[PDB]
Amino acid sequence: ASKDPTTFPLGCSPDITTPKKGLSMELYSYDFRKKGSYPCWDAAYLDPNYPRTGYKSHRLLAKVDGVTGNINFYYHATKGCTPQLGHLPASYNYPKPLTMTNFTMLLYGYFRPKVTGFHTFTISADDLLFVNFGAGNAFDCCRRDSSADHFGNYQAYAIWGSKTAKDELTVHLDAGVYYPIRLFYNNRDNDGALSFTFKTESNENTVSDFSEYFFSLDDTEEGCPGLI
Ligand SMILES: OC[C@H]1O[C@@H](O[C@@H]2[C@@H](O)[C@@H](O)O[C@H](CO)[C@H]2O)[C@H](O)[C@@H](O)[C@H]1O
Ligand SMILES: [Ca+2]
Repeated sequence: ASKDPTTFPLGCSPDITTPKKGLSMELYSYDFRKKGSYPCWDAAYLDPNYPRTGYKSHRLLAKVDGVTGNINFYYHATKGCTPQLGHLPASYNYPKPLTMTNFTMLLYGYFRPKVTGFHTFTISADDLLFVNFGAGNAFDCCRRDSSADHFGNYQAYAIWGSKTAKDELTVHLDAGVYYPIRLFYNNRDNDGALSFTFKTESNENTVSDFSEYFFSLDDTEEGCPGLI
């Protein structure tokens, strides 16, 4: 598993144990700066090591399993520079309020395609969504705990305030293979939004519901490298 982003990512072949539905999620706090700061929001989220080590210094809010379905959301704040409560969609399996104006979220697991061929994932975010995809690039097959912090350059990323807060990733995938995926999200202030969808060459359907696509696999002693 090379770490570089590629159009032909490497996947994984789990053994006997049934993959579990959904991704894992970790939620962390992301404070504003002190009252009166200009701007009110902290730019820590754009430190190059924020998605790797920096987020870990912040308060851990939750770690949940089973995140699947439609993971898209749009949180409307009533004003900026203010921590405001909200809720993630039911898909996130987290039924507590959080400061939806200002938080960090990590999702990881595997993407299992239904078709063999080119997939184009489209992402957008307010404020930030960084995507790694493929063995090595995201993490190693059934060896996530050992490789989790060694993800490579992003396959796709979106940052609000850029020319477009939108990006795409086009990758050729094999049906029924399990591809490591890592989604890293932040809201710095005010509204928050995440959109993650895809299309394939097989038809003109847009997938927004990942119920049959996102899975979690236990790490194993020997890992589970792609056998196809
Ligand atoms: O529009 C979403 C965007 O809002 C940002 O807050 C903005 C701020 O950048 C500036 O334009 O002022 C307005 C109102 O005073 C405020 O909406 C926020 O920092 C971003 O993260 C986005 O949510
Ligand atoms: Ca925002």
